[PDB]
Amino acid sequence: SIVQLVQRYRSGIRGHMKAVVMDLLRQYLRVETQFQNGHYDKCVFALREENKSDMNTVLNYIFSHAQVT
Amino acid sequence: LTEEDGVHSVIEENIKCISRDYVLKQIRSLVQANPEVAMDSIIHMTQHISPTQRAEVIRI
Repeated sequence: SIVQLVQRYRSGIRGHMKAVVMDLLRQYLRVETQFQNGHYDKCVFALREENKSDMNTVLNYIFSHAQVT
Repeated sequence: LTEEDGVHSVIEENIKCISRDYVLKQIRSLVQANPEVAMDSIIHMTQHISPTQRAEVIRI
């Protein structure tokens, strides 16, 4: 719990205030790099296949990329 | 260890940062024993981004 206190704050407010916004941007990125790599249709089947087992997570996936612009 | 001159991890930035941070405290620490060197050090110290850096002291 103490190493987790420092884990909020080990690189100071500054690495983290970077890191966190940096992570979410990479969050946008990972999703949207697999999203567009050729064209939407053929790619969605590649989207379909990374997490075949469950589809509740998928609904947020499909929902996210609707307003890319 | 293996990837020399590769991409660095999060902590790698931190380890350089403590090393970088540690050198910085020494100059601060160095003036404490010998504050008279501070003033003369500035002309020499300013050789980087010098006009902005002289300005910052004047603002403060």
